[PDB]
Amino acid sequence: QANLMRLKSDLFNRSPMYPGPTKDDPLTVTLGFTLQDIVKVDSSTNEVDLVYCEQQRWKLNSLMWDPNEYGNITDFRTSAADIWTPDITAYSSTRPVQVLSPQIAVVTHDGSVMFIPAQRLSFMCDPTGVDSEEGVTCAVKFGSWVYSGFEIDLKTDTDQVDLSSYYASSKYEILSATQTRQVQHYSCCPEPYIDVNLVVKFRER
Amino acid sequence: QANLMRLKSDLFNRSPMYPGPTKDDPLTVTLGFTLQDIVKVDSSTNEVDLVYCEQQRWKLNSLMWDPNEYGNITDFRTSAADIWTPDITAYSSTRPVQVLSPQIAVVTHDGSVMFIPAQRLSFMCDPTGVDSEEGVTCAVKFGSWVYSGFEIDLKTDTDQVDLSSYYASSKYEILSATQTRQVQHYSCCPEPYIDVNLVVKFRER
Amino acid sequence: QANLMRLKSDLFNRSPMYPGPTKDDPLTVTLGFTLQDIVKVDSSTNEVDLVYCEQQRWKLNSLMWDPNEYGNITDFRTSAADIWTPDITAYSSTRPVQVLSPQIAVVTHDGSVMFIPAQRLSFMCDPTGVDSEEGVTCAVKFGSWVYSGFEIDLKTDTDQVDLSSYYASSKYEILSATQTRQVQHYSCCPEPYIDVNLVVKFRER
Amino acid sequence: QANLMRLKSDLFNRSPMYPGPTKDDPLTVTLGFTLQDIVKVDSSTNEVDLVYCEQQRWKLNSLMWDPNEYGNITDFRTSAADIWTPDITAYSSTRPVQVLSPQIAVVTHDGSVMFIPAQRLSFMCDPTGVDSEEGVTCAVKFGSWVYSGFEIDLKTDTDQVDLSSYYASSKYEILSATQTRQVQHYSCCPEPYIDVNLVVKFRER
Amino acid sequence: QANLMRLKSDLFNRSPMYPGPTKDDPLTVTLGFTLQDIVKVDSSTNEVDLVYCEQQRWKLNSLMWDPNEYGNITDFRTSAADIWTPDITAYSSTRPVQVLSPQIAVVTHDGSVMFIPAQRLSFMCDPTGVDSEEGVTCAVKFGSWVYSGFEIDLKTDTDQVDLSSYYASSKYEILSATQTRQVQHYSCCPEPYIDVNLVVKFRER
Repeated sequence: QANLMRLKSDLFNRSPMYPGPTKDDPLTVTLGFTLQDIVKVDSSTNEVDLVYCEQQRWKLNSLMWDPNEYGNITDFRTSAADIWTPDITAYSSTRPVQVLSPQIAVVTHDGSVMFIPAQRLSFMCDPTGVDSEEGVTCAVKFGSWVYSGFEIDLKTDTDQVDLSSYYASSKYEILSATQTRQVQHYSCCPEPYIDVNLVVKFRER
Repeated sequence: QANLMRLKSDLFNRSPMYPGPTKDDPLTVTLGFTLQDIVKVDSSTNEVDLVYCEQQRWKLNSLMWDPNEYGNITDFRTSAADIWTPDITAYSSTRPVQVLSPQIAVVTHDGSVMFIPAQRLSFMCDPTGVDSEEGVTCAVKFGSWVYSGFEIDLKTDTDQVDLSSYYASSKYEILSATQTRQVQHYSCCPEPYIDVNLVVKFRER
Repeated sequence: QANLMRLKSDLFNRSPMYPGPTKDDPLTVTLGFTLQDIVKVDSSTNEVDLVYCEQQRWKLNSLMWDPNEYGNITDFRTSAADIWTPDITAYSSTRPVQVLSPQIAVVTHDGSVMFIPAQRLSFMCDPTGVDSEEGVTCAVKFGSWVYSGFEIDLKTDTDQVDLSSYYASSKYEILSATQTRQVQHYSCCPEPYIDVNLVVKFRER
Repeated sequence: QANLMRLKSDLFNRSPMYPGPTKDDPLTVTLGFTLQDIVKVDSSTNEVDLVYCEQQRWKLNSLMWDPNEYGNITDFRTSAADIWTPDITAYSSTRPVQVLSPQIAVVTHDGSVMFIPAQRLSFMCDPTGVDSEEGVTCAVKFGSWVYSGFEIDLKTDTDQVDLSSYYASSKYEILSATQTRQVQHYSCCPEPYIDVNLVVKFRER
Repeated sequence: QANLMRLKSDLFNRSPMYPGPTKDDPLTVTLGFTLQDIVKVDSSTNEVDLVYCEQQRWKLNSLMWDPNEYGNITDFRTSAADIWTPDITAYSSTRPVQVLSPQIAVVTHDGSVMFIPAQRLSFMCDPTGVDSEEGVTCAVKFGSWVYSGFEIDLKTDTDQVDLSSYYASSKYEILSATQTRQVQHYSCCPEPYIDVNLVVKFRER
């Protein structure tokens, strides 16, 4: 404890908080979705509810440290409020996302942070045909709300959504699940914008 | 970072916060609506639910800075809580507006601020006839809650609501969408009041 | 700004906050309701939902100032949290009142404060007969929760609820609307208690 | 004001806050329920909703003062957050209790505190037979969550729930209402546990 | 009071807060569930709602003290926010858990902490067959969200869920209830992970 205590102090009570990435000192955030359950489908409003864990990873130089200087410590857990976090946000949400897990992250000595909040999201999806065999396909983009590609770059470890822990007895069965980096430009603005497209095709059982 | 850190400090930890506009030092706020989806229509209470991003823009002298004095920085992102924000509010709301995006804004060196919160709003709208061909028209005014035209002036960049990102498979189809600056006077009080009238005409599909 | 900044400082960062009225130094609060919409009527629980703006006004000596000493400033806007506010409360509420507008008030140099929160309230009302022609009448009292008439006096500017901005296409039509000061003494304790009775008679359309 | 200002200061900004009762320095809390309305009855989950004011009273030595030393002041109102409050809690609740009134209490010079929050509570009650003439009887216990009888003693002023302000036109009619101090003593642990049993028998109209 | 005041001070205002367990200084948390009621079953989404108290217990060296040095005090109550608490979390939750009791814990002189929050949880459960005689079985794992077995060890006092205070007239009858420590390993990581499996088999009445 005494060691971790000093480390946490030296990391957080030292200089002002990290002000977030900038065009000059850009930052790369790695997304990974784990889909747990498609809970509800509302064919009268075309809202659909997912429960997924969203895995976020970035690295700050300002969070590095030598384990030899701090009792052979390689990593600690700490509150997501003790540190800067990427404003990764869903675009087609129709209700404020509900948080299902603790707001705690894992800072590692190389300066990498892993943060995996579990969430229940309601997004725009027309579930027409979900009762058929070929099913229905719906999608939702995730990305930063205020940062462009110049400041925050998004990257996936993989195309395949982690379905390993998908509710075995869900009302709905997953036919495919996809996380795909996309790069848009708007006319107005010369700067790149990055999202990850979450695309699940599903049906009743 | 070190540079942006100093800048943010010098801007925010220096003098007391901006006390808001006054008759003497007025301020101009620029509204733009982007309608994403008409989610729900409740014909038993005449509530209707929109999901839109609301683009706000104003310029404070107290937020200006020379990029040469701060490492060629032209703009940063920061929390909407670090700065003053206009009390732009919906008049015919029937439920507390739900916030869908992060509370983060973009301050630029000329002292301009861009802030674009995504919202789900429930307002008064009699949807009678939404199931016809000529559809139904409904409207809601947005403006300041406590500031008159003497203190806060509203302005639109355009008449046309941005429908470019309107949910392709919404239950409802947009026939027209309109943002219009309006100026209400009274005999009772010398002061102008300013609102932007959001007027969407829509139907089922 | 620089002026208003000083004023706000001298008013708020000077002495401790106003501790609220007392029998010795009483205070008079002026209520005015503006009924916007009767949104919902639940005949199975006898809950009814109103959306109104509630206009509150009081005067504190501790908020007076000479405009000549502060750059000809006559009034500013500021957060309802920067100042003391009357605990004016609904008695027959059945659900926590939802706030629809910003918590911002208007302090004027004579020491008067105007604060107009928009609210959605659910109160006890048996709507039996709302579908008839003579309609149904329901009521709800507003008053202080902890202060008696010795400490806080209530007063109305008028008997007539401001219906000027009542939703033209509401499901329900207002037949009459009434705000009335009432004084009820208790069998134990000599102090008067004061409420304003809100009494609307309404029907379907 | 100036007097009440000093008093409040000397009471609250002087020593650290009251740490709560202990076996050595026990405290006695007096409960009183006033039932306003039985709003809703859900026969599919056996949840029932009450709206009641819950009157709490205790006396702290640390809150005493001589009115002569503070401008003849006998009592003030202040925020429930400025002081310690008993963790009186409902045992069979099925949803987080909703608060309907301000969090303001009344401290009196003898050191007594009166606090009367209005609440909407959902508790476990099988309403089977509520549609009959003999009606149905349901109950819910209130007590401290973490303090035993050794630390907090509960007491009633009376057996009879205050029905004086029960909604005249509620969907449900009160046949009897009861607040009863009960003492569960366990052999396992030599300390008493105290609750007040709220027992209302009611029917449709 | 004066004594408990000093103790609380010396414990909390002395050194920085406990930084949480680490591989080097591990910590053991003891889970116990007390099932009060199965409130609701939604066969259209396979959500099921439980109301249970969750008993948590751990021991910190940093919380030890000698009663002789602090007025023979053996234990006090204090806010869960004054101290570190384990991030024990439900895995198959589908909605943010609602808290039903106060956030207050009991610290004892040996450094042990007891904390028993009451909760309403919604988890994934296919209730198909709940209307039969043999009933239906459903389960939900509880464990740390960010800590592995290297840092936080979970332990049960028993296999048997405390059904002693289960709602006598619930819509659903408990056939069996089970809390079982489980140890998983993963591919990604060398470390072990610990959960407690809550397994209740139930039916209608």
